[PDB]
Amino acid sequence: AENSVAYSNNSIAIPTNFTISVTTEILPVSMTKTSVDCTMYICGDSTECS
Amino acid sequence: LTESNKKFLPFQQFGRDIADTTDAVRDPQTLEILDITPCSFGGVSVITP
Amino acid sequence: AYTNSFTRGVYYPDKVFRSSVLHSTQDLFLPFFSNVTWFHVIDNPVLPFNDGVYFASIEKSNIIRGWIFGTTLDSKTQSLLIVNNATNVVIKVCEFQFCNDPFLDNCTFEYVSFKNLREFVFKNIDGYFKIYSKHTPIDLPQGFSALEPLVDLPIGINITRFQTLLALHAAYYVGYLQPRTFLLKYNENGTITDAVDCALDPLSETKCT
Ligand SMILES: *[C@@H]1O[C@H](CO)[C@@H](O[C@@H]2O[C@H](CO)[C@@H](O[C@@H]3O[C@H](CO[C@H]4O[C@H](CO)[C@@H](O)[C@H](O)[C@@H]4O)[C@@H](O)[C@H](O[C@H]4O[C@H](CO)[C@@H](O)[C@H](O)[C@@H]4O)[C@@H]3O)[C@H](O)[C@H]2NC(C)=O)[C@H](O)[C@H]1NC(C)=O
Ligand SMILES: *[C@@H]1O[C@H](CO)[C@@H](O[C@@H]2O[C@H](CO)[C@@H](O[C@@H]3O[C@H](CO)[C@@H](O)[C@H](O)[C@@H]3O)[C@H](O)[C@H]2NC(C)=O)[C@H](O)[C@H]1NC(C)=O
Ligand SMILES: *[C@@H]1O[C@H](CO)[C@@H](O[C@@H]2O[C@H](CO)[C@@H](O[C@@H]3O[C@H](CO)[C@@H](O)[C@H](O)[C@@H]3O)[C@H](O)[C@H]2NC(C)=O)[C@H](O)[C@H]1NC(C)=O
Ligand SMILES: *[C@@H]1O[C@H](CO)[C@@H](O[C@@H]2O[C@H](CO)[C@@H](O[C@@H]3O[C@H](CO)[C@@H](O)[C@H](O)[C@@H]3O)[C@H](O)[C@H]2NC(C)=O)[C@H](O)[C@H]1NC(C)=O
Ligand SMILES: *[C@@H]1O[C@H](CO)[C@@H](O[C@@H]2O[C@H](CO)[C@@H](O)[C@H](O)[C@H]2NC(C)=O)[C@H](O)[C@H]1NC(C)=O
Ligand SMILES: *[C@@H]1O[C@H](CO)[C@@H](O)[C@H](O)[C@H]1NC(C)=O
Ligand SMILES: *[C@@H]1O[C@H](CO)[C@@H](O)[C@H](O)[C@H]1NC(C)=O
Repeated sequence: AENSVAYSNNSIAIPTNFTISVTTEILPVSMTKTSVDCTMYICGDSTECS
Repeated sequence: LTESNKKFLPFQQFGRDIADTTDAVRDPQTLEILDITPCSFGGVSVITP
Repeated sequence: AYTNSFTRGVYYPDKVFRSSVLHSTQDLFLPFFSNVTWFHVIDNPVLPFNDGVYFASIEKSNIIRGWIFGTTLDSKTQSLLIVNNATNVVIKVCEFQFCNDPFLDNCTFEYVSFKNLREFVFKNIDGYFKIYSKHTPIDLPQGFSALEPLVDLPIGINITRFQTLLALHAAYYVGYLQPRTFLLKYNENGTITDAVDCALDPLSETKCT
């Protein structure tokens, strides 16, 4: 939305009331831990491929 | 090969896995369904000082 | 005449059991919402075979009894023949032409086995004749039915044309298969419950992607 602050060199704007806002912030920390095997993934139950 | 309980359709012969690998078979003499599992897992963890 | 296919003609592409997956496979399928030729029986013209035939039939007393296949069909080369004489099913590949028997008051291969809708898919792949079928108690109805394989034969002869056989004392539909990619939904019991034709509209292309 277009706004225009009414600026002049003798006028100020002071709040007379307030509000208390509780906002939410979501942050990732860790991810899934995985582990791999060579022979079970690549060949798998194969002696000559191992 | 292990005894299984999968509900194969009468025209179906093999069952396929997520990796499109053969997971279940049908024995051509006795029409039963057998699951295929790996031999043995090799990765064990060793906790030592 | 012509009529809409209405998402029919989906068969089982192989003998593989899959449970609760979405599988994208490319094979000879009937395209969705396509034109199929409608013939009415109160005529059996000679029609080509192309890459495969989806043959649907709406009947109540099994007027259509079988089909004849071949390239020339004039007792010159091998001509396949499927005949159901209401007791058993006879498969022949002999050259001899037989007239249709009214039901009022040399070859080396031979095999002996509106309320109804019978759907069949015939295709000849690497010299093997494959017949898939599905019979259901009922333009084609707009429902999804999976065609299970029944007949596999090592025939070998090329087939370029075909013709149906009527029990001359009901209607049928003929469509042609095309190489298409289909996304099939296998449920918990290995039954194809729904399918998506990947080259129909951009929404189904997005679904297949
Ligand atoms: C500075 O700002 C604060 C809050 O922003 C003001 O303090 C009080 O604010 C409350 C809430 O507005 C006033 O209480 C009553 O609000 C009712 C509306 O309730 C709805 O909105 C609130 C959230 O604002 C929801 O929690 C609620 O569930 C409702 O959805 C009005 O209907 C009330 O009016 C009734 O009482 C007055 C008397 O107070 C009568 O004159 C009316 O006719 C009617 O019967 C009421 O307004 C509370 O009144 C405010 N306090 C005071 C002292 O006014 C401050 O007022 C504000 N300014 C300053 C200088 O601090
Ligand atoms: C393949 O051939 C084998 C034969 O080696 C067939 O197995 C046979 O199946 C029949 C099924 O009726 C068995 O008969 C019954 O078996 C039960 C349980 O054993 C018994 O209680 C009955 O009294 C009766 O004998 C038969 O025993 C069995 N034979 C063997 C050696 O297992 C098998 O069915 C054939 N498979 C196909 C697909 O053709
Ligand atoms: C309709 O078609 C059927 C299918 O051919 C005809 O029935 C008879 O089917 C048998 C299938 O077993 C054919 O084979 C013969 O069987 C006998 C006994 O089983 C056997 O001893 C023979 O050696 C041979 O294998 C049989 O040829 C066939 N009968 C005829 C006359 O061809 C049936 O006749 C057809 N017509 C009607 C009106 O049902
Ligand atoms: C896959 O097929 C199996 C069949 O082995 C389904 O399991 C059972 O299916 C029946 C319906 O056919 C469910 O209803 C039950 O029917 C019986 C017989 O009519 C009736 O006596 C029971 O009171 C009940 O109504 C049954 O709950 C179900 N059982 C289980 C454990 O699932 C299975 O539902 C099929 N899965 C699909 C279609 O996803
Ligand atoms: C009909 O019978 C004849 C004779 O049995 C078949 O002829 C084949 O002829 C070629 C060359 O002349 C031979 O090499 C083949 O061995 C013959 N076939 C057999 C089975 O012996 C002819 O193909 C037969 N036609 C049909 C449609 O069966
Ligand atoms: C398909 O069928 C419709 C309706 O019968 C017809 O207008 C159209 O020309 C047909 N298209 C082809 C390619 O046969
Ligand atoms: C089918 O056609 C191909 C190419 O036209 C030919 O090589 C083949 O021999 C034919 N099949 C038979 C059984 O004659």
